[PDB]
Amino acid sequence: ELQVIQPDKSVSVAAGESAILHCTVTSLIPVGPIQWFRGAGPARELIYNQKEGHFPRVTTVSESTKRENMDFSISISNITPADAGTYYCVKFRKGSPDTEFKSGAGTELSVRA
Amino acid sequence: QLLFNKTKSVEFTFGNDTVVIPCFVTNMEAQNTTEVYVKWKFKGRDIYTFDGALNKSTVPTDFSSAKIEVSQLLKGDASLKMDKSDAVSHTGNYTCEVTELTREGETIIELKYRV
Ligand SMILES: *[C@@H]1O[C@H](CO)[C@@H](O)[C@H](O)[C@H]1NC(C)=O
Ligand SMILES: *[C@@H]1O[C@H](CO)[C@@H](O)[C@H](O)[C@H]1NC(C)=O
Ligand SMILES: *[C@@H]1O[C@H](CO)[C@@H](O)[C@H](O)[C@H]1NC(C)=O
Repeated sequence: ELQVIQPDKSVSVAAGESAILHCTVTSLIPVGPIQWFRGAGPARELIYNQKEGHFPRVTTVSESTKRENMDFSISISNITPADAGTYYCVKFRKGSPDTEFKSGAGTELSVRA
Repeated sequence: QLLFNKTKSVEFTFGNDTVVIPCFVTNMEAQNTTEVYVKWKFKGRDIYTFDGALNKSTVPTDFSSAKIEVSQLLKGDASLKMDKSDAVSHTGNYTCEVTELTREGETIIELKYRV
């Protein structure tokens, strides 16, 4: 049974710096993508997925173009106080449309001075 | 991501009995098709899907001729074929989305009717 694991329950960054949010999966099946969101409800802001792109501030920390890769950590650049919140790494399964299969437990991000 | 060898647009005439919309992934590593999923999208709908795990193709009744050649899929060829009557009545931009296990990617091709 797949596990989506965010090792950091909390991240603390200075404003103007990058923030790294960690996520790893224990399996690459079932078939479907990992995406990052801020928030968990229907108002959640899509933060990252692998499709190019429209994510000028968010970037993959690993070699996610490789089949073997089970890490889906990301770096968010030029952190501002508006970026503070709870970020989730979520696994989907393919369909018309795709469905949410499993979520990480959350990483609370805070911006310090 | 899955990465693509991209074509901006393809053109066809009435002489084309079957129209092909190209889609070529350059870093496919799958050893079994059960690992792959393909979606072709047109004006906000999936006009063809291939679920590898179930080995099931699905098209709507107005794209009834639409298909891919599954034997070419593991080479990264996800090109869509359809007949001219389905093609002429559905010109515009198509989105090819390919997934292999957890890696994904998409690309867009404009299907054009030209004289
Ligand atoms: C239609 O036929 C022409 C010439 O044979 C070919 O170059 C073109 O790619 C075909 N178009 C499509 C969409 O398959
Ligand atoms: C998949 O489906 C086709 C029919 O679309 C069938 O002929 C084939 O035997 C099936 N199984 C596999 C493993 O390809
Ligand atoms: C398809 O996309 C291209 C991108 O340049 C655009 O110019 C064209 O008008 C689009 N076609 C339709 C039918 O929306």
